[PDB]
Amino acid sequence: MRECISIHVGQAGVQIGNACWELYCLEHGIQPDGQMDSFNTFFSETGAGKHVPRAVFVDLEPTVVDEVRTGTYRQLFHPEQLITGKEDAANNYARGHYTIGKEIVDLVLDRIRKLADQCTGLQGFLIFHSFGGGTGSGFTSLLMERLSVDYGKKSKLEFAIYPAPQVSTAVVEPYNSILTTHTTLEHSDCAFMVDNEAIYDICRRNLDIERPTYTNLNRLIGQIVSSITASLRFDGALNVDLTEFQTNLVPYPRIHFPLVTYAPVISAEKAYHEQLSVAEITNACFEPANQMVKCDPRHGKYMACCMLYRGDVVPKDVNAAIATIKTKRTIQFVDWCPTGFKVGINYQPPTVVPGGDLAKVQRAVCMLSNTTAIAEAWARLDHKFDLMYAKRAFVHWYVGEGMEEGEFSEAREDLAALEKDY
Amino acid sequence: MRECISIHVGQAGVQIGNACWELYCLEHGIQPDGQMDSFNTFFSETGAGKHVPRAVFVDLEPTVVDEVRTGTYRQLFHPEQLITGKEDAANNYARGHYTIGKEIVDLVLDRIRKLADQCTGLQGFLIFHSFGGGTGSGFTSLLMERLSVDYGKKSKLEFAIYPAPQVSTAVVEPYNSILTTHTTLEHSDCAFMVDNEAIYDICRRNLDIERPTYTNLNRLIGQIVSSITASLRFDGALNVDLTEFQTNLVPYPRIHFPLVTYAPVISAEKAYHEQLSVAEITNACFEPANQMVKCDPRHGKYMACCMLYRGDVVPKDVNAAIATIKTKRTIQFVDWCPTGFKVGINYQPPTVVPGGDLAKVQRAVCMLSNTTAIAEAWARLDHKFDLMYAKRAFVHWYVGEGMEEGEFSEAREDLAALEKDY
Amino acid sequence: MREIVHIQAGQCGNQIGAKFWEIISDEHGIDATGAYHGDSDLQLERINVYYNEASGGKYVPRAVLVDLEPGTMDSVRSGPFGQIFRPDNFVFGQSGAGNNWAKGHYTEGAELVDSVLDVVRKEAESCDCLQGFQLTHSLGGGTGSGMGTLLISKIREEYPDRIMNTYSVVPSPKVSDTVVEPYNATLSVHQLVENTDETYCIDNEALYDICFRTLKLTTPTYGDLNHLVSLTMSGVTTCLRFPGQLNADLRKLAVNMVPFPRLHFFMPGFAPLTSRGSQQYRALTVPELTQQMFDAKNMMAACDPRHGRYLTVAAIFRGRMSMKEVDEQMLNIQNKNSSYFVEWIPNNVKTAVCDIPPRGLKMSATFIGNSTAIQELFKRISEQFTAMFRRKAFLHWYTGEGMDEMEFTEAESNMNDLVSEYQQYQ
Amino acid sequence: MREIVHIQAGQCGNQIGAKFWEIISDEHGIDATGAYHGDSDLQLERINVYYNEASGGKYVPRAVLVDLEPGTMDSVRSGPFGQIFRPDNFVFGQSGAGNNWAKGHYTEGAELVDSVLDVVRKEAESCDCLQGFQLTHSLGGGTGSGMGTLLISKIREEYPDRIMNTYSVVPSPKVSDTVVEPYNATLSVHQLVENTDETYCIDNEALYDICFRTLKLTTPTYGDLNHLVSLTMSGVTTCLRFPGQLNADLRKLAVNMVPFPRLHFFMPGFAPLTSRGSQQYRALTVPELTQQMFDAKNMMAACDPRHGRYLTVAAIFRGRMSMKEVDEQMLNIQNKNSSYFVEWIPNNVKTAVCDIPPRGLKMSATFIGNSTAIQELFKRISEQFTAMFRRKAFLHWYTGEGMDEMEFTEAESNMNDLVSEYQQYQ
Ligand SMILES: Nc1nc2c(ncn2[C@@H]2O[C@H](COP(=O)(O)OP(=O)(O)OP(=O)(O)O)[C@@H](O)[C@H]2O)c(=O)[nH]1
Ligand SMILES: Nc1nc2c(ncn2[C@@H]2O[C@H](COP(=O)(O)OP(=O)(O)OP(=O)(O)O)[C@@H](O)[C@H]2O)c(=O)[nH]1
Ligand SMILES: Nc1nc2c(ncn2[C@@H]2O[C@H](COP(=O)(O)OP(=O)(O)OP(O)(O)=S)[C@@H](O)[C@H]2O)c(=O)[nH]1
Ligand SMILES: Nc1nc2c(ncn2[C@@H]2O[C@H](COP(=O)(O)OP(=O)(O)OP(O)(O)=S)[C@@H](O)[C@H]2O)c(=O)[nH]1
Repeated sequence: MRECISIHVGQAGVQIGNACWELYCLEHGIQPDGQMDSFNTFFSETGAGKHVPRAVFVDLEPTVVDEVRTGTYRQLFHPEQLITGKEDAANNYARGHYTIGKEIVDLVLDRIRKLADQCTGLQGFLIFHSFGGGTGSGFTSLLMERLSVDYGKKSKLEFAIYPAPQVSTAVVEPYNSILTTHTTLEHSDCAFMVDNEAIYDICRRNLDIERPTYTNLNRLIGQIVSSITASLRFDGALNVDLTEFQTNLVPYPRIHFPLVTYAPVISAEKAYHEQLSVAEITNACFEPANQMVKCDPRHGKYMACCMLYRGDVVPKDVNAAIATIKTKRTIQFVDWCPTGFKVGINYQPPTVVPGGDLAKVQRAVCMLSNTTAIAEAWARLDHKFDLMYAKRAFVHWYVGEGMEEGEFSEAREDLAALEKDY
Repeated sequence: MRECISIHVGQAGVQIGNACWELYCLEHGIQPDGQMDSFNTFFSETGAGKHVPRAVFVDLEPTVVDEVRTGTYRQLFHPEQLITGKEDAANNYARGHYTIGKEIVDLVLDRIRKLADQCTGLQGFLIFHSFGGGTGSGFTSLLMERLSVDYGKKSKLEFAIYPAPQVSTAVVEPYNSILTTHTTLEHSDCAFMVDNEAIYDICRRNLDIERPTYTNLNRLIGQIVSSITASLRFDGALNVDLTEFQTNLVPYPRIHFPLVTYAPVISAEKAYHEQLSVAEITNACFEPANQMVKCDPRHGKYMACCMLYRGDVVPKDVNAAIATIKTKRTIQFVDWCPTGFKVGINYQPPTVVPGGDLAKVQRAVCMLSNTTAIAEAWARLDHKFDLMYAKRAFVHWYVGEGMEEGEFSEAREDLAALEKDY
Repeated sequence: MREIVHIQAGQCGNQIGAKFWEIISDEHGIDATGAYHGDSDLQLERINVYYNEASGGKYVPRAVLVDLEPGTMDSVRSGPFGQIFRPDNFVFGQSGAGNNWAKGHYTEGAELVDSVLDVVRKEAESCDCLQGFQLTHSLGGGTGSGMGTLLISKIREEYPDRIMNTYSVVPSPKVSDTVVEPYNATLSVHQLVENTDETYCIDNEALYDICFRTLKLTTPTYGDLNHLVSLTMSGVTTCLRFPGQLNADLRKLAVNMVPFPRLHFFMPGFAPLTSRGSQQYRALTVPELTQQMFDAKNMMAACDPRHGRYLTVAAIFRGRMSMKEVDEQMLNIQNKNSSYFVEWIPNNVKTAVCDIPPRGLKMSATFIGNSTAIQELFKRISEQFTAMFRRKAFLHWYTGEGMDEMEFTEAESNMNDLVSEYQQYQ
Repeated sequence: MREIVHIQAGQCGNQIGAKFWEIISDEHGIDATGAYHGDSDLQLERINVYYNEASGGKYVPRAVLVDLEPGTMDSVRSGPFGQIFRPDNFVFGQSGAGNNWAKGHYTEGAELVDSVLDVVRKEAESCDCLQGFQLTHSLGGGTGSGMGTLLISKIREEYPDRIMNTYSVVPSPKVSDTVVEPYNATLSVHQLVENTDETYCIDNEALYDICFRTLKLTTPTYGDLNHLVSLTMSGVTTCLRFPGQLNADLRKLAVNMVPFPRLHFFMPGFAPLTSRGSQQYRALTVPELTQQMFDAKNMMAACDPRHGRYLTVAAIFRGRMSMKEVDEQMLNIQNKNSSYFVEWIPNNVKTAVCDIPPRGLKMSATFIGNSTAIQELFKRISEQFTAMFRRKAFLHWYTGEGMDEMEFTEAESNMNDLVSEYQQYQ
């Protein structure tokens, strides 16, 4: 009925989608084969007892997609939703937007069209990608504008792996980030920033894991998305719709980059000594270091807040904790938004994956905040562009793919305007 | 009772006939010996429990007919139906029309006459041949004028293998194609185009077969013919007669070249995780690339469409899907034909040949449409004629068989008139 | 059923025909005597196309051997498979033209012509239906070219319907084997242009190049070259003699490859041709043959097609193919090699497939190309003829035997007309 | 699927390529012949990148061998893994440039160029998609540098889309192996800067230093040196050939490590490199490798990076790492070594990890560095060229072969411009 269509672009998107789909299949008891009501919101039941996710995997290189084809979930995904290319963008937004994307965007467009034709209550689209990767910027932006012009006001959500100010695999990340942000600002309804270094720190200090691989990061991201989607996939005291997210956390269309936070992130041995309360988890979540974006919110302000509690939490307890923290002077809120809160209570306890770093607990909270600290990073990011543009470094690479030198300056001034809009 | 007469001309006709009759014999459970009520429409039970097809195989070269004599279905035919020539036309319409056909058409005429004398409810004739082949053009044309003058208004159906613009075995295909199209235009009640490269593509990237042989092409063609004839050979909610096709899909007698499409075209590997409904199969069929004729219908318009759904499909579902697609803007219909739809529901599931690429499924759709884009190809074909006639290339070959140079020019202008009729 | 008469002239023609007969017998599984020893019914299904039944369950080839000296035919009789031929078929003179066209066409041929026409008429009428004639000779020698021209003239005035092809061996440009070879070439061409439906040009130097480089053999012999030409011939005829998923015959090739009545000279080519070691390092696939298919190194005709243009191309394959791949391969060849292909013949590539592969090879192909490269060859002969005619060198032999200077003038005029037409259609 | 063509020139190039092929066959589990014997499906998952499936469960490398003398290729044929190569792929000359660039590029290369371009086009078109070309040669010799320059020119004018990397061996500054090596180096560099996307500088003296000191071996051999260079090459390509938690390919390295079209020279580095007894005294951890990658001792370029500055750094790793630790380690490198790193390139370190470790080592790392130290090398060469040009020493050999003094002047001017650009960007 109320289906949602997932898109994964780039290697990061593919890995995150794999983790998310295994997590949901475990949550609904779906076998890797696909066997065993809200599951219809994400998995179509075809023929007899067989179920297939409404997912599309696309990349300009066949490595990760082929690995997914060889994964245990091969019996889950129907073969042709997976898309493979020949030449990767190679950390080049122009390569992934003009060279290869311009002739393979139609394939993913047809895939999502045939998926949407068999769904009647499509709430919106989810996209997972990375700014640093050339594919995850260029092809993401391209398919995003295709979806926007094919749908207009249909809600779309973006999960961008925002490269860290110091952890950035591609040395040309500022160019791709600026270009793709200029390209995606107008039509991406709501993009969520995620910092890899922040996740590393949170995992190492709270979960007390010395050496976590990307598997743990993918577990955390899948848990976040599961907490987000539990409203549609499960009943609750106050269910929240996807349209409400862009209705609440968008004071103005320009500023639509809210960050996310999770609580609690503890090991089982820690979980023995800790009993869960709404107040403790909420104040821990509002603690700046618990956020997976490397920015101090207290350096800015707060424009909106959205708590998502899952489990058995009394609404009076949530109201009391939220009011008490609102009374606290630690966090400042913008004057023209005195009432910028939203609370979603759900009766589904968070799912635990076997071998997972997270420990199964009754209560859990996912927080979404549109703070002002984000612009800070943007400014720094813009500064990086300057340090890589005064010498015109790497310009020839993007010039060779069909760019125009003026577009770089246009994107730079556009993002300067976005920054000073705060 | 309500019999139909099959005719196969040339090697293409012989192979297609072999595949189609083995498919029918499988459908009715007919042994290769011919043993084991609607079967009376194609097989004449004679003597004792022995049924023989009402098929005539004719060729100017005795290769394929002899191969049929040595085939597994040797005892299926009483050996008098198979006809052999001595010298093939060798990709020469003049050779197959004037040299050898003029003195051997009488044999097949007598064969079909005595086959028709023992049938009282003869619906019409199915004819299989290829335009490129000299036999499949010349002998088909000659036999077809003989049938037209011996029967007048009796319905005739043509299954022509329209040579592709670039996949064409004989280099002299344009001359034969133009000549035979001019010669059979007047009598062609309803002729179906089939472009081999289109079947190659449809097999390769839908059935995922890397290296298909004409066996699979013949399987698909036999499936198409079985879907067409299931109305006569089986009951359904809305059965369709052969006269109804030439009644519906002929807005004017001149333009009578509808193309065909099939759905679904998949293997069991995809079929495990895919369900079938009328809407999905119908919108997949309406997609231009699924058509086995290399044209884009969006370049032109639609005059008529006839969809045969075989299996267990609810008529209300068919009506809803057809209305929804009618509301879709991607297909445009001519103004003076607002209601050009025909729907035929049959309760017989599509038969699957053992070892066949196609996977057994409950539902299947065969679509026959009259689109304008076909004229495009004709114009292109006519253009090719000019490129092969301005230098008078290969003229001597046809002059040696008794042609007149004026025939080429009159055929060219006739097909120009056909093209500009659109 | 479409029986074919085999006729060979000269030492080269007779040896090549002998090799071809051993190849055909190997293909049909016939012993060294003539008794049937095939493994499948399809081996004997069209056995009558190249054989006639004989009492005792025997088979004799439908062949006629012609010569002006009794030596090379004696060698063929004493050679391998000497008992398969019925001795009555052999016909030879006692003089020997001695590398003179006039002697081989007007003085010493005027007596053997009656016998050879009688025997070919006997073979034609005694059979069911004569599809055509295949000839084997060379244009350099005396009895070869002259006898071939005389036979084609008489056959054409006798059977104006059946198509005949000549596997004439063009003289090698690198060595003038006979000093008078330009004269023989000119006269043979002047007769073949009208009295022969089509011709294949095969050169010894190209065969040597293939054997040294492509086949990587240190010791080439005439046996190997005759084997290659015989393999080409068998691959050409396998479409008629065996069933195929897309069958073809001699008339199909004639119609496809001939855009004009006088433009009927073709380049044959074979693949695969690998040495002893390379055979285990090549994936025996159709792309592996198409990469060996269109290039000047693999053409056994001494003319580079890249200089000229391909008027038309035909490819006959043998084995287990999914020939939609062959179709798209021809499309790719048209695409990338658009420069070498003529423009006013859309889709100038003809393709046919025969089920049964040749013995020893799971899959192979054969190329028949009509192009303007041979023009160069032809053009060259022209001036060489002039270079040997202005000084009137070696004209005494031809003049004394009944020819005339006007005859050579008319032959050269027609030859120049042919080369001019070839150049004009470029 | 992104197939790669391997081309080797000169004795050094051919030997290094042979060693690299044995290393790759070891990595992919290929026997001494070419039969597949892998233990995991991932070995054959991308086997086609460096191999072609011959008939009958066989694989042959996508390799081409080029030389002007038929000796060292004979050694390759007779050496270990000699039967894996396709014999026809071998291409050899018959004269030998004799350490003369003009002979290896104008006189004796002008005839082998046709054959090598033909074979490289064969390999390119016979494959699905050619990602790029990797070459192996040395600039000191004559046939090596000249053939490499000719091949890169022809390929670049033929394929302006596919990136190519050259593993050229820089002449050793410590000894002038050939008196004319500055000239060959200058000409080869002048061709590479325009017709090559990137180059790696490898010097024999650095490998000797590593063998004696870092590896602690009493007797260095060319086999060990080639083994180290091959290990570097395999570590570079393992990102493409094997799945990785953060995948990469040649285009990724090119885009990340090239800030300007003409500043595309790189330094290789490998870790770990320990003697026999040291392996049990150092833990196999990532910090134990990061301490070993960043030092002038482990750079195979005869130039200390500490004098200059690092433009960019790329680090590929293989094995079992929780690479957030690699991230914070790169942060430590950026922090402590801030002086040695350029300032106008924020976060100038690229990082990638491939899952499968190299055979025999549970975890390893490879380093690719673009810095201003190589400038000195180039700078030094300039004076040597001048020191060998004012006296006009050994100009007769190059002048007589068709070159000119203006050609040397233009090459020296381009070299000076390049070194000036490196100095200016410091
Ligand atoms: N947190 C997290 N990030 C990942 C993961 N996998 C990949 N990434 C991110 O992906 C970035 C690399 O860029 P990609 O999008 O993967 O590049 P690509 O997939 O090769 O596509 P191209 O750049 O166009 O070639 C790194 O900076 C990582 O931050 C993952 O599993 N977890
Ligand atoms: N799709 C398809 N086409 C076929 C098949 N068999 C033959 N053809 C077509 O037949 C054409 C070859 O000419 P034919 O129709 O066989 O002509 P013929 O039987 O040789 O008769 P003549 O031309 O007079 O010699 C090719 O262009 C093919 O398109 C088949 O099994 N499937
Ligand atoms: N391919 C091939 N060519 C041959 C062979 N034997 C001879 N030739 C070629 O045939 C040409 C000579 O033709 P030939 O048959 O000897 O003339 P001829 O007229 O018959 O000679 P004569 O009988 O009057 S003595 C030469 O160019 C030679 O290269 C052979 O076994 N294989
Ligand atoms: N690393 C490494 N370097 C080598 C090896 N063999 C030779 N070299 C280096 O190659 C350089 C000489 O290059 P070389 O290939 O001999 O020139 P050439 O032009 O090919 O010489 P020729 O073929 O004309 S005789 C020398 O500096 C030498 O140090 C080797 O096995 N490993």
